[PDB]
Amino acid sequence: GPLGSEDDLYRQSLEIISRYLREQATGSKDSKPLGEAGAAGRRALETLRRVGDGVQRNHETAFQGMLRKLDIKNEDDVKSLSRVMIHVFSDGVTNWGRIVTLISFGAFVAKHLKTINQESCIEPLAESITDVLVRTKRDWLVKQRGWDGFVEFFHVEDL
Amino acid sequence: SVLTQPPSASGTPGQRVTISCSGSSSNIGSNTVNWYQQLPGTAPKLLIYSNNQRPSGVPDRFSGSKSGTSASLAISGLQSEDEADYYCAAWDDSLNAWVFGGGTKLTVLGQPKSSPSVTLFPPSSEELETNKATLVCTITDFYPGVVTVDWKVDGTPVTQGMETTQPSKQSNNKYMASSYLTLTARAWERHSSYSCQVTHEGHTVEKSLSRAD
Amino acid sequence: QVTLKESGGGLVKPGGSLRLSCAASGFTFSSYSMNWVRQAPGKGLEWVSSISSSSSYIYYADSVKGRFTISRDNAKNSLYLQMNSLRAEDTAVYYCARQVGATWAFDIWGQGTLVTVSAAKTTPPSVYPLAPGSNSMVTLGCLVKGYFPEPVTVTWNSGSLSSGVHTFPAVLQSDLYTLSSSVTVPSSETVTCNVAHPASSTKVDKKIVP
Repeated sequence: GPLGSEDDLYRQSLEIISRYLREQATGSKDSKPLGEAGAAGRRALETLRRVGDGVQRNHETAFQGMLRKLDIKNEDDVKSLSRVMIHVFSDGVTNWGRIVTLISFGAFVAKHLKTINQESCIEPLAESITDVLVRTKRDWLVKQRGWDGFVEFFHVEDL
Repeated sequence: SVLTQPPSASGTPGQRVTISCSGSSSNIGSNTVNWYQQLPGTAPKLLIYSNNQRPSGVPDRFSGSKSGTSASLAISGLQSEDEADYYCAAWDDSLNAWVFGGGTKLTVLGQPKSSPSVTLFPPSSEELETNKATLVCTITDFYPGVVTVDWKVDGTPVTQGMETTQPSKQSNNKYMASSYLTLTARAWERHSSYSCQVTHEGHTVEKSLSRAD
Repeated sequence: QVTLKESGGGLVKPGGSLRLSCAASGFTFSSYSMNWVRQAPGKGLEWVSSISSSSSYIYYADSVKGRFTISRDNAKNSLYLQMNSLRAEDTAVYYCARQVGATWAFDIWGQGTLVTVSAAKTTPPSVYPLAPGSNSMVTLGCLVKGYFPEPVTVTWNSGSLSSGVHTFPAVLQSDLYTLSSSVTVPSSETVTCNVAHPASSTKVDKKIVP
């Protein structure tokens, strides 16, 4: 069918997830401007940093375990990771928590790639997560107001 | 309104009263329902969210439910301060819009129910000289204060050119309202039967007239 | 204190334009979806429009599509409604409402701003008699038609008759107000309504006789 990049929501999701997985593995934030999203992607990134770091801690045992069952060490292990992610994520009811758990797992998988000197595989991994998310949940994401709705859903307020 | 609600609900203090909200597969059937309470002259307040959740500050005597394409609001033990207007709301996937129900006035009965007193007046000859003809239908002494008025011209429905007043509280705490049918003198002259029909609490009170009088 | 405050309401001509504003305080404005909901005199709530936190998603009710434009300034904690090609059906109190992210419920509302779409000039009423067509007790009345603006005062026999009278609230009939007043008197020796419209300095008297 059509290229994913033909879809503005796909491109915007790819940029947010790629920026997220990268800074989680590198430990350094990207200063250059977002091409897509803009101020919306900038807000989504702030929320994803806050919420994401908490989900990685509360899902640590499950994450480390799933990493072992898939035993990632090379590029071809990312090819079999996608088909696992697709089946598990398509199963049942979608919610922002399940979506933020999927992105959190990828940040975990990217941290693992940074230690085993496979940083080149971060970009195709971010593409794989985006593929899973936007290709199975597009209509739900659009109804939920996309990345604007993700920020609205997880908003809390100080102090 | 896409969401259908009864215009009136009522009970005596301490009674359990229910308010229905009827929708469709694209709204109530695919989304959660919210309820708002509106006190006269004030802004709506959130009463129920996510079909059955009460926010902080809502008495636990208010409860909500949803089943298929319908929702219901229950008030368990009516109190005087519960007398207000109640609106249900749901997002509609087909319209990509919020749909609100038409609203229900909940009356806390502090008097026996009273049927409307209907009076129908023909246009005056002085008015007919301006080539306009207004039929006036006065409605008095009804309780609860909610009426539906429908006009019929030679037994056919009237959907345009009618204006009905909001009900107004009388000295005896019952309600009054008025309804108007404005026509040209030519339109008046070509029809013979005219009727003002007032539905109050399911029961219809009717008053008709004939042009030659 | 979490508050929303609407402004910009008032009288505007049909075909005219008006911009409404909503000032938000005590919360992170940029993290919520916002809505406009309106209520015409004595009618139900009608949702108008919504805008997501970063303005990416905007929706309108079919009744306002092509005429209304929603926008927000997050740097200013302000929400706007630009209304063009206004019609009499657009006359309503316009409320600003905050949406909860997790549930979509409208938790915080403003006090509202009244918008009146009216091109009417000062108009004196025409008084018409209300009498039955084709005993015991008889209901007579006065039709106070096509005046502007409100109010109008009605008495019966300059004050003598007060018992059995009903002065009905006014209603709009194409930009002008119409009101009526009835009186129930026993059958068979003079009945006259006294109508005054201070805004047009009008004093009219009508004897009602079937």
